[PDB]
Amino acid sequence: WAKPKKRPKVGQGFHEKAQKWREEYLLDRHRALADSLRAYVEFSTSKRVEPWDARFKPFDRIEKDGVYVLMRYMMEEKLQLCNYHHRPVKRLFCNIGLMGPQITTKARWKPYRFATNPAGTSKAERMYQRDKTVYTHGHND
Amino acid sequence: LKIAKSAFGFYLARRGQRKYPFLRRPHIKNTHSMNPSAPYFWSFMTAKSQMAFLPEENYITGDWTGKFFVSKRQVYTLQHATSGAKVRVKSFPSIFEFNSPSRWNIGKEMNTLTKPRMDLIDEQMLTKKQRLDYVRAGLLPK
Amino acid sequence: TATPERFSVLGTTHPKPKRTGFGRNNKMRSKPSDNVAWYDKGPVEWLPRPVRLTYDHLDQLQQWTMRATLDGRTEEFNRIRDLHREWSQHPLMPVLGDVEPKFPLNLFKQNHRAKKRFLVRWHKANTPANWLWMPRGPTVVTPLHRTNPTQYPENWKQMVQ
Amino acid sequence: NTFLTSSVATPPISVIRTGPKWWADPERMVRQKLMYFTLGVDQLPLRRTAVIQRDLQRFHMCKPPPRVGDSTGYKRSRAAQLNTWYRRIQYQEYHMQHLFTRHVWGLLRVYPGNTTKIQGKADDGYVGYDSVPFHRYNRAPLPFPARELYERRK
Amino acid sequence: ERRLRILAQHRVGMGVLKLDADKYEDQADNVTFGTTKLSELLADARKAQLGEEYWPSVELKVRKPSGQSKAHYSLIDNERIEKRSRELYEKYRDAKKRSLFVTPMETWLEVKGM
Amino acid sequence: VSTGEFDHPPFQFRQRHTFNTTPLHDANRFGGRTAYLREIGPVNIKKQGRRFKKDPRTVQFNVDVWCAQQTLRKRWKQRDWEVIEIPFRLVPREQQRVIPELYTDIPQMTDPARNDFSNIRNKVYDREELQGVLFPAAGAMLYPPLQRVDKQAMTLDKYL
Amino acid sequence: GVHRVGYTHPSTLPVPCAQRWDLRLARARIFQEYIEEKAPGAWQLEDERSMSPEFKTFTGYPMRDMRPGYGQNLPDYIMKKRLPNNTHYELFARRDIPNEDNAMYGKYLYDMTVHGTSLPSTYRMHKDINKAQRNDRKLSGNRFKVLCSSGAKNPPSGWEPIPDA
Amino acid sequence: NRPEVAMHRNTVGLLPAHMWETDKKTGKVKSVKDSVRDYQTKTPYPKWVQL
Amino acid sequence: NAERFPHEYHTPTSRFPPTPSETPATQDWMAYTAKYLDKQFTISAEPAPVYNVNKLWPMQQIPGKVDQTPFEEDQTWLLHSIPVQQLEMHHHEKDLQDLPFINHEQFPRSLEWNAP
RNA sequence: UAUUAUAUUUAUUCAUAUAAUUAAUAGGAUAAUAUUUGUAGUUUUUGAUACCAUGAUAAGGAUUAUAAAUUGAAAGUGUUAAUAUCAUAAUCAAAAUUUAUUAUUUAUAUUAAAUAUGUAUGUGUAGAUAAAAUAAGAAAUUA
Ligand SMILES: [Mg+2]
Ligand SMILES: [Mg+2]
Repeated sequence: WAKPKKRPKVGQGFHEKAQKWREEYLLDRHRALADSLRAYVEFSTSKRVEPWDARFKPFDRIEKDGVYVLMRYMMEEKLQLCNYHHRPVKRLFCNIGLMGPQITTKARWKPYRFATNPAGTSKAERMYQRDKTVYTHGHND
Repeated sequence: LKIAKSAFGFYLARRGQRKYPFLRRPHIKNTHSMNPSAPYFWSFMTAKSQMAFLPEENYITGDWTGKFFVSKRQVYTLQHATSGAKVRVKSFPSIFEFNSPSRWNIGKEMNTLTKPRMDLIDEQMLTKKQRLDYVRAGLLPK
Repeated sequence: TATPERFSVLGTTHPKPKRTGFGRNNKMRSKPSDNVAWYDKGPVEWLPRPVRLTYDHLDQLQQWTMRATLDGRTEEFNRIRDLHREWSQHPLMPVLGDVEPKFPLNLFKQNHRAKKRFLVRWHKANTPANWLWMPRGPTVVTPLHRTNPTQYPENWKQMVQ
Repeated sequence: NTFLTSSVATPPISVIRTGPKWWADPERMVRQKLMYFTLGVDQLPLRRTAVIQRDLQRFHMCKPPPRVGDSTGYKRSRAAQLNTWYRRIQYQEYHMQHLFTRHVWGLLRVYPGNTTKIQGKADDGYVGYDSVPFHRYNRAPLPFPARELYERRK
Repeated sequence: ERRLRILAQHRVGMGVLKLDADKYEDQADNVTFGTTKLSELLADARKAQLGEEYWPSVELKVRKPSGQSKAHYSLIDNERIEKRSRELYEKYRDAKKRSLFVTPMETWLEVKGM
Repeated sequence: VSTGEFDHPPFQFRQRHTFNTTPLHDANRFGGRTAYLREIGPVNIKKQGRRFKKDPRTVQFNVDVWCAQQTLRKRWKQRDWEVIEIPFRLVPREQQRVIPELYTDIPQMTDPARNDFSNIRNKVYDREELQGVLFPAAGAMLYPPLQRVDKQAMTLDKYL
Repeated sequence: GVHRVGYTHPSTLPVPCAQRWDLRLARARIFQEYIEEKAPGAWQLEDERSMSPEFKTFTGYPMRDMRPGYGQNLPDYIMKKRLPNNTHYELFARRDIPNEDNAMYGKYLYDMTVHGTSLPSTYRMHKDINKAQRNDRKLSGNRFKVLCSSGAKNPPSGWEPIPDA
Repeated sequence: NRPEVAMHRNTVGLLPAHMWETDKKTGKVKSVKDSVRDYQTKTPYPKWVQL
Repeated sequence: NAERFPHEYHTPTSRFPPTPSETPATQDWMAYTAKYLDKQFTISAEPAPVYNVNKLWPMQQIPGKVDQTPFEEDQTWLLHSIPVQQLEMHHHEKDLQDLPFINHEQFPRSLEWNAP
């Protein structure tokens, strides 16, 4: 326990600098916000890779049978309306009921960050190639 | 404390890096209060319900002479932009003014429009030792 | 409002440096490490990665084994029998004077990494293909086991007189 | 297999040193035995292991027998020889378990944890959905979605 | 009594009705209050003497229909369904000259397009 | 007497995927719910995290809600029945009594004098025996009557 | 299932009988009870920890309700909540104070009844005695600090301070 | 909509694109127009408020 | 436009899990079958006991209110919009004794003390 | 020399304080009578303060061992009692990182009530360091 040294005085013309810096940090933040809203909505609106992990069942099965039949003829329209976002996709599968208890229990789904890739994604590197200038919390393309 | 930045520098001990129970730290220092989120824009560091009324602090409650700064939990309202009146807030070193009015501010609290910890640093509020330690962390050039 | 052409004080400040390295204190290089597997030695990578055999797998195994028995597929049983015969032979009692090396004292302090780093690097170098204390080969006589396919029960019709 | 992520490999001897806690935990050893038995193969090394370890456990609170000093050091060397024998009897087992488990997983259309060999199927370590975008040890780029070891029908 | 028990729920135990009167700062006022609630609760329970309409219902756990009953679910409308399934077989035989896979939605299932 | 895990593991040095050990918020715990609790990556302490996700009391509370859901769910899958509210007259002789509310008296035996001792609470009635009572309007019985097994009949198990 | 909750009025039954919901409204009038209209039917969750004899923590009553979001903020919480009046907070407010005896009686009162006079605090007495001791040897390391300065600056007509050496 | 429930129901019609300035190549927002000067509204306060 | 954004306007009387809007034939397999699958099906609904059937039980609900029953399927719980506890947690009685570690006690009565 | 074993296992990116006046007593219904309802005499002192101003409790394993038995110590770590003779600096919210002395959540599902953290994917990878023989499971190189 030593007596606390006194803090030096503030600065000369640092009040102006702090005002200006915060001022235009805010002005910048307006466009950063505008842009990230644009990005967020563009992502919600655009298609995604299929959410289910095909390495497990009932998904591994050849695309001409089983769950894929159930999807092509009964669920297709809906699955496309929600753009294969993993949350509504999993919910639709619960509500189709012809799988029923399996969706959470036997079936496996891709992890969050992989399931969020844009449809067409070929290489894994894509997760890291999305824009970092934008504040969407990984909800941006 | 080592350096006294206020009176309390004399009264308080740091106790090293000490753990406090969850969400009670004696001093409320909201470093995160401006922390950009597009999707969470209306739920983060704002009212939990959009049907809540604006706080006390958006209203003139009593007979006033006038104020120096308005509180930082005051929420920015279309009139803040339009009326063209002084809107000040107490930040450090002194005060932050909203000078350049934008509708993009509207509906958020000024907590959220004022960056608490600036990327800007005064070299003149720093000891030569402290300046050294800020060069080590790769903040100040030298 | 109206995003300005220039920012006076905004980009003015000193840029934070990129980190040069990873892991503890951001000082670790990217290089090959002890944890790295070798896929060129035997059926198991070495050192072997953790593996969890589950009752689930045991049931799937049972059903596979059954379905295989009923389709009269004897081949995978034979590969499995072979594998087992090769690697399950009884290891030979070591000669006196033969022991695994310990890590020399008075080299590093007892809490130091070097200790583990030695152990790993030793066991990494002795792969099961280097275990000479277990007798595998064509040369090996195997009293406990059947030699080939022709001696197992699904061949029984040829065993008949 | 549910546990898919990249992992840290421990040297065989430290795994064995866990004794009753893991390596010889009864529960675990029994389902190893189940795997072997179901494949129609004697579990001799498991039984050797179980014998050694059973007895380890029984006397685990006793003090070791009193040592008389010898210039020969025959006693010390015989204790050592016995000890490394047992160590090797158990290495063999540990190997068997990793071996057969990988093989059986190959038959069950199971995908192993990241960076793991399955002899007929994935020669270099199998990987999909790692935290790191390349295969860790090849230093080659990983495809999206996760690579498939098995043909599609189930 | 049944009505008394259902009205005062956890306030009965071991066949003793027990009201804890906490409302006022002084014990006197709490015996006033407590006594009042008691007579008000008796007044309402006593309605069971006005006729059956006030006798509280019994709650039975009634099973779903049994396996034996459920078996008939597969014979419901048996005639109509066989007679119909022959026509559907014609529809199927015909549809299967055109396309490789015939969905129930080409046969008896209705799905509204727009 | 369940073997399942009801307690969230205590925070410690980082666990890694090993023989004998898995990460704390690994996808295999609590049926993959741990997603809700997870901060992925090499988290930079100073700048990043979500505090509640490392807090013992908060985390454990969440886990406890999840366990409660599991139990509730299984108790409801366990029901084959509905509660119907039937007027006192029409109900079977065993319910013509007074039936104390739950946790009010001693767990109660249905009919000690007739040698049935079981919770009246958990006694379930067949929809077919209550038919006349529950669907009086219908005329002809909607459910066909249960067929019962003669326990005096000579059948395969009596060795004839 | 998602269903409409339903109620059969006793006049419509082929035996009149008192419907459990009706009874519930009776019970709500008697002990005046807030009926939460938005209470989700799906959310019945007992608190396993305290309500099952299987856990060492078993109190027999639902200690907490298991609702994640629930907060001191909500009107529902406010309506069933214990006010701080006459709780331990009040007890602290009154009995825990710097000189505990000032809780039992006015110091001046006590002093004047017991001793003939008001007595200074021990600390004050210390500074007093010390001044007397050290005024006896050195003089003029001192200062003159009062509450009200006029009495020294214009002293009364008399008052000729004795010269000192 | 926040991401938890209805995120996929967001429309491009929500974006106030006329408010900002975009770069053709990137598809990104470069600048924001000023909001306040030209801003007309018949409702500074809600319609039912007469002061 | 508030009903268009389901997760945005949560009054502080509102409770999870949200209830889905009702659907006409859904209450049992016979009704459903009659309305959607096979439309000449003679039995329009499975026999309805003339007395009241309480579907949530023991819980009493307001009659005429569209409601949900505790979910049997694990997935139904997991994929619904039920939130996790995030801030500090509150109890209407226990808040007066601050935290578990500050356990405020007005009087030192035996914890087993019994009100007469 | 007898009264009996360190060479095992697991770890290491560690940050948080602010907007000046400490000096005294005073009782009420169901009491045998008090307007004491409404009790009114400025002004001679000086230390715990932002400041020199003694005392006192921490942490820190190294040889009194097994039986009916504890693996935490006195040698002193801000706040405490005789040295005074620059100054009101104290939280009742919503706040400004440089400080040796700190175990964070690492890939199926991820922001609902007090407002609550945007950042560092990089071959489990330098140097150097941390902890443990106690309801657990470790066994042989004293002064
Ligand atoms: Mg001291
Ligand atoms: Mg003060």
